[PDB]
Amino acid sequence: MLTDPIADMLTRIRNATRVYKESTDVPASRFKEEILRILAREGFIKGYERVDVDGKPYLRVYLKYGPRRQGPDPRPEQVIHHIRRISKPGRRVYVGVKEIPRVRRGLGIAILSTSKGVLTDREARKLGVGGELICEVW
Amino acid sequence: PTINQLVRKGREKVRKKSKVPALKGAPFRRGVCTVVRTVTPKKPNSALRKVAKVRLTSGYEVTAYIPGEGHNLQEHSVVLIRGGRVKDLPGVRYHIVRGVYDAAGVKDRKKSRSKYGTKKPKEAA
RNA sequence: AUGUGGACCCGCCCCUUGGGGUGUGUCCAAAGGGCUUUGCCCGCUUCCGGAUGGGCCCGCGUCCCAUCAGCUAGUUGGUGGGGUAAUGGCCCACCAAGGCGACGACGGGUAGCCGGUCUGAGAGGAUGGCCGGCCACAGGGGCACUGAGACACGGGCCCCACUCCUACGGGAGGCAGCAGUUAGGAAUCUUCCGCAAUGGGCGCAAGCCUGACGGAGCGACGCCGCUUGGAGGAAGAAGCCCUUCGGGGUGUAAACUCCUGAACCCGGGACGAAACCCCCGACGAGGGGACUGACGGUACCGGGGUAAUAGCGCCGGCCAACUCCGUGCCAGCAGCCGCGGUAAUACGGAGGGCGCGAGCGUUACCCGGAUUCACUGGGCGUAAAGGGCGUGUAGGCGGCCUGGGGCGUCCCAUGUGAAAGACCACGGCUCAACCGUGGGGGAGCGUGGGAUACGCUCAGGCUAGACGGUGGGAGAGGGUGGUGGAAUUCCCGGAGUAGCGGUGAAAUGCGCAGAUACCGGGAGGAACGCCGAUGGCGAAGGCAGCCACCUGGUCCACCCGUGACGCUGAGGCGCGAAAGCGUGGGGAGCAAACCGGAUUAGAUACCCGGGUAGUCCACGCCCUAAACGAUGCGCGCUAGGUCUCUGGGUCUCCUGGGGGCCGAAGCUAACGCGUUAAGCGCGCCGCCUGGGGAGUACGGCCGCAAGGCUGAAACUCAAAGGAAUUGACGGGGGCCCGCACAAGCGGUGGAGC
RNA sequence: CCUACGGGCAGGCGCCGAGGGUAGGGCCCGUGACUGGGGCGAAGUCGUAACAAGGUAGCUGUACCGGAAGGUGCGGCUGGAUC
Ligand SMILES: NC[C@@H]1O[C@H](O[C@H]2[C@@H](O)[C@H](O[C@@H]3[C@@H](O)[C@H](N)C[C@H](N)[C@H]3O[C@H]3O[C@H](CO)[C@@H](O)[C@H](O)[C@H]3N)O[C@@H]2CO)[C@H](N)[C@@H](O)[C@@H]1O
Ligand SMILES: NC[C@@H]1O[C@H](O[C@H]2[C@@H](O)[C@H](O[C@@H]3[C@@H](O)[C@H](N)C[C@H](N)[C@H]3O[C@H]3O[C@H](CO)[C@@H](O)[C@H](O)[C@H]3N)O[C@@H]2CO)[C@H](N)[C@@H](O)[C@@H]1O
Ligand SMILES: NC[C@@H]1O[C@H](O[C@H]2[C@@H](O)[C@H](O[C@@H]3[C@@H](O)[C@H](N)C[C@H](N)[C@H]3O[C@H]3O[C@H](CO)[C@@H](O)[C@H](O)[C@H]3N)O[C@@H]2CO)[C@H](N)[C@@H](O)[C@@H]1O
Ligand SMILES: NC[C@@H]1O[C@H](O[C@H]2[C@@H](O)[C@H](O[C@@H]3[C@@H](O)[C@H](N)C[C@H](N)[C@H]3O[C@H]3O[C@H](CO)[C@@H](O)[C@H](O)[C@H]3N)O[C@@H]2CO)[C@H](N)[C@@H](O)[C@@H]1O
Ligand SMILES: [Mg+2]
Ligand SMILES: [Mg+2]
Ligand SMILES: [Mg+2]
Ligand SMILES: [Mg+2]
Ligand SMILES: [Mg+2]
Ligand SMILES: [Mg+2]
Ligand SMILES: [Mg+2]
Ligand SMILES: [Mg+2]
Ligand SMILES: [Mg+2]
Ligand SMILES: [Mg+2]
Ligand SMILES: [Mg+2]
Ligand SMILES: [Mg+2]
Ligand SMILES: [Mg+2]
Ligand SMILES: [Mg+2]
Ligand SMILES: [Mg+2]
Ligand SMILES: [Mg+2]
Ligand SMILES: [Mg+2]
Ligand SMILES: [Mg+2]
Ligand SMILES: [Mg+2]
Ligand SMILES: [Mg+2]
Ligand SMILES: [Mg+2]
Ligand SMILES: [Mg+2]
Ligand SMILES: [Mg+2]
Ligand SMILES: [Mg+2]
Ligand SMILES: [Mg+2]
Ligand SMILES: [Mg+2]
Ligand SMILES: [Mg+2]
Ligand SMILES: [Mg+2]
Ligand SMILES: [Mg+2]
Ligand SMILES: [Mg+2]
Ligand SMILES: [Mg+2]
Ligand SMILES: [Mg+2]
Ligand SMILES: [Mg+2]
Ligand SMILES: [Mg+2]
Ligand SMILES: [Mg+2]
Ligand SMILES: [Mg+2]
Ligand SMILES: [Mg+2]
Ligand SMILES: [Mg+2]
Ligand SMILES: [Mg+2]
Ligand SMILES: [Mg+2]
Ligand SMILES: [Mg+2]
Ligand SMILES: [Mg+2]
Ligand SMILES: [Mg+2]
Ligand SMILES: [Mg+2]
Ligand SMILES: [Mg+2]
Ligand SMILES: [Mg+2]
Ligand SMILES: [Mg+2]
Ligand SMILES: [Mg+2]
Ligand SMILES: [Mg+2]
Ligand SMILES: [Mg+2]
Ligand SMILES: [Mg+2]
Ligand SMILES: [Mg+2]
Ligand SMILES: [Mg+2]
Ligand SMILES: [Mg+2]
Ligand SMILES: [Mg+2]
Ligand SMILES: [Mg+2]
Ligand SMILES: [Mg+2]
Ligand SMILES: [Mg+2]
Ligand SMILES: [Mg+2]
Ligand SMILES: [Mg+2]
Ligand SMILES: [Mg+2]
Ligand SMILES: [Mg+2]
Repeated sequence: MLTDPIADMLTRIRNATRVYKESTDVPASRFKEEILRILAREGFIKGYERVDVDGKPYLRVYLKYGPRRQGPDPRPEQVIHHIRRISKPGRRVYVGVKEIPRVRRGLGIAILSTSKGVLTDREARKLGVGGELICEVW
Repeated sequence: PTINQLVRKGREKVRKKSKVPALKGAPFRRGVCTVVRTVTPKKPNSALRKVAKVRLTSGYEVTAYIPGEGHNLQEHSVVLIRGGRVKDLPGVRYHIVRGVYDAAGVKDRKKSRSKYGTKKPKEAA
């Protein structure tokens, strides 16, 4: 039935990027959109947009890579090197603000759902809150 | 296993098995020699290895190795056992400690003297 | 007797579990002593309040075995009593029929719990010794008395066991207080000094008691601090060791020269001690006064002063340190790998070297390394590991939109987290160890306030999941009944005659009671040739002549219906090849066992000839497997190409479902996998944790039995494994050579020499 | 026995009761005549099952048989080589 739509979304991204796709659709959810917003603001994706696929709500998601590279294998560096669920149906992970982790000494994000909305670690730490630790992206 | 599975079952802590009933772990146990035999090794070794079957205070009758150049042990000898298998001799899991009770320490031993239990010699010292 | 008051019953207010108040009625107090003696000091009574200490109850937390699965009859609740300071099945009478359990009851094992301690990057693991806190115990079992408080270590009673006294009637005793003795053991201290300090009991006080305590004694048992000297001092003594015979080492090390001066001797000499008490003041505040030291003639200060202890382990690799001799698979070393069989850096000694140093090694135990129980942080195609398959219970997990609640979650404030210990300052002992002061953290839990993204929940909505409807399909899916032809055996008939059969070769065997081969007829049993596939169907096992009936699944088209109705699934229940079992049929062919013949050194086999169970049917058991894709189920996501089975379309081509092959990205130890993943992700289940012992023993469950499921330990090894590499080998393959054999001609083996 | 005549004390009976006994159940250890296998130990005996088509492909559940490895039946697997 699809147990974790967020893990799904993340993985669609992980997969499309590994073959340098220009875009992926992912079935649309408000929650999903909020995570993308962060994702876009932080420059992991180009951006995203609502669309209908067989007349059903998706979110097309424009991916984004490095430049062409030199020697053998000139496949671009990836912008999303790593993207990975934390909290999951099997095992939710919640943090207080004092235990929000520093992802790759801050060269990476952690998206994070709080009662003051979905936030990155920095946004949420300055806003002084914690909550469900959704995923870490570097 | 899944998390739900760990929650239901958990992991199992691994019990470590004693190599040595000098009974209660106790670092040394005193006994009385019974047979002071010679035994041949196995595997790829050859020699005539000196051995005591020992009745212990701990209740156990066990076989122990008599280390050192040569020894002074006969059939009622009374000795301290220490643990330390011998490896070429099967079923020999303990050594006798030399220098204690009726196991005299090794004479003529200049080097590693404190194992073998032989006091400081006195010519250039 | 007095009753400030308090207690009880009844009532009434307030308050809400038995908390305050109030009104009749009843009931309850007391002790005296001392004086520097008319006014104080110590006491006594009742009441209310505080302080301290406790009892009871509750939430949460607190080890191993499920090879302990069901436990309970004061049991569970109730009404009324009793008992208590007090609640309560704490106890009792009666009533009801209850209580607990896989979220692990009941049972067994093991253990005092904690603050802490050790370890670890942390998470975690181990631990509860000193010190502090709580419990429990006082030779073993019970019991109550007294009392604010005990069911009372040095109080009482009784029973039990042991020791001592005994005039045999009876008694006495309880070091898990301080010392100390003995026994056990690898092993654990003085029958010391003192109440001077701190604390404790009684006392108006003086004081008395205090093995609490403060000290000292003994053990390198640990930690810290310090000594065994310091500066000169040779191209370099001797001795010992190497040597390529030239030289090298020990080595500034020593001898020797200055210098300092642990030990030891002389002198002074503590802090810890100001209070209790007495005097002035008032017996209060304040002031004055006197006593008091176990440690100890110690610490510490001053004068003098002697060069004055070094050991243990290691030197093959892991690991820092190499040579000569001795030794010859011996003696021995050995943590693991392994050394030793005449040149051993591995054994023993020497020299030399490395490491620590009043210590150094050993054994034992904990954590570490071990991401080797993996939460952080592992795995299951072939290495250990996917349950034989399903159905589905509990449980776990759950698509999109809106609103309510705020249980999880997050935030703020606050109470709590004692002391010690831990972290950081600054201080005290010459330092440190040890210690004083101050600061800082700190999981967890309580109370009040707030947030609402996600999780939960309540209510509402949707249609992408799921299910359903209409129409169309392919199929060895299953069950029952029927039926067809070929073949084998047997029986009858004809014709026919000397063998058939069988093997490497044979023989046993069958055949003149006429076999074999051939034709005709009949009986029966079992199995379905071509089609047939690299095919199809089923969840697995597994399913194949044809027909009919009954019946399970599943695919496509329309996009009509319901509205998250979903996934997974411990246990349960069902299915489950062959062999095997029971009862009863049946029995052609085949065929364990068995009876024979060959072969062979032997042949309890391979080959041949017989042949019973069985193989077949029905019903009932068994429940296993190389039950294999050796690959759990479900869902989403990530190039293609090619062949095939089966739907639909606008039928060159497009679009579903299924079976193969090659292969993107990617993964893999490799082999390989690769939209039919072993790729990328989520959910839920099952399983693994070195090899052998062992799928054994024990126990339980099941079974008619055979057996099946579950499943150890002792002991023992340093591997056991997987994939791939190079070879080598094959009574594997292909290609090919050589007087290798074949074709030839002459020899040797015989005789003499 | 004491009494202020209210009662108290002795004493007696009873319930509970440590422990004791008898019969039946269970559980834990010892010790054991006799018996079954197992590990380990340079150079003992019989064959040769397996590894190369191991000279009968192997392995496997099961059933029977046999000094021993094993062999045979039936069914399964390829984790069999040779075209
Ligand atoms: N072992 C192979 C199979 O694992 C299967 O399930 C597992 C796999 O599907 C998958 O595991 C993946 C693995 O596929 C793939 N090779 C990559 C990944 N490392 C693994 O993931 C797993 O392990 C990592 C840690 O290594 C975890 O962080 C992660 O959460 C966990 N899913 O997710 C499951 C997690 O164990 C089935 N159990 C069975 O088919 C078989 O056991
Ligand atoms: N509380 C005041 C004093 O504090 C001390 O606590 C402190 C000291 O014990 C200790 O501090 C000192 C440190 O300050 C000083 N700068 C260095 C010294 N190594 C530390 O000492 C500590 O550490 C070492 C090793 O860990 C050990 O000797 C021992 O654990 C302890 N002495 O750690 C704490 C913080 O510095 C005492 N433990 C305590 O008995 C005393 O009261
Ligand atoms: N072939 C018939 C079918 O087989 C199944 O089972 C039946 C038969 O197969 C089975 O065997 C029959 C038997 O009926 C009858 N009493 C004896 C007869 N010889 C048998 O005959 C059948 O089976 C055997 C098996 O090889 C053969 O003869 C042949 O294959 C077939 N005709 O016995 C069952 C009933 O007696 C199904 N039950 C049914 O569909 C149908 O009878
Ligand atoms: N190894 C334990 C088990 O039992 C047997 O193994 C034991 C005996 O069979 C085997 O015996 C062998 C023998 O077969 C072989 N042909 C001759 C050899 N001398 C024997 O050797 C045995 O005995 C000698 C004394 O004679 C010992 O020195 C030696 O340790 C041991 N290997 O040696 C084993 C010693 O344990 C089976 N081989 C095997 O099933 C299984 O591994
Ligand atoms: Mg994608
Ligand atoms: Mg908090
Ligand atoms: Mg050797
Ligand atoms: Mg009054
Ligand atoms: Mg009165
Ligand atoms: Mg009551
Ligand atoms: Mg105990
Ligand atoms: Mg660790
Ligand atoms: Mg503990
Ligand atoms: Mg007692
Ligand atoms: Mg008590
Ligand atoms: Mg006493
Ligand atoms: Mg003794
Ligand atoms: Mg005192
Ligand atoms: Mg005092
Ligand atoms: Mg000097
Ligand atoms: Mg001088
Ligand atoms: Mg070295
Ligand atoms: Mg040595
Ligand atoms: Mg030599
Ligand atoms: Mg060595
Ligand atoms: Mg040596
Ligand atoms: Mg670990
Ligand atoms: Mg893990
Ligand atoms: Mg592993
Ligand atoms: Mg395996
Ligand atoms: Mg399977
Ligand atoms: Mg299911
Ligand atoms: Mg369910
Ligand atoms: Mg949801
Ligand atoms: Mg809340
Ligand atoms: Mg504290
Ligand atoms: Mg200082
Ligand atoms: Mg709180
Ligand atoms: Mg709804
Ligand atoms: Mg005929
Ligand atoms: Mg099959
Ligand atoms: Mg519709
Ligand atoms: Mg509707
Ligand atoms: Mg069956
Ligand atoms: Mg059968
Ligand atoms: Mg039968
Ligand atoms: Mg035969
Ligand atoms: Mg035959
Ligand atoms: Mg036959
Ligand atoms: Mg496949
Ligand atoms: Mg396909
Ligand atoms: Mg492929
Ligand atoms: Mg094992
Ligand atoms: Mg291999
Ligand atoms: Mg090879
Ligand atoms: Mg020739
Ligand atoms: Mg001749
Ligand atoms: Mg009485
Ligand atoms: Mg032996
Ligand atoms: Mg064979
Ligand atoms: Mg062959
Ligand atoms: Mg063989
Ligand atoms: Mg063979
Ligand atoms: Mg078989
Ligand atoms: Mg046979
Ligand atoms: Mg077979």
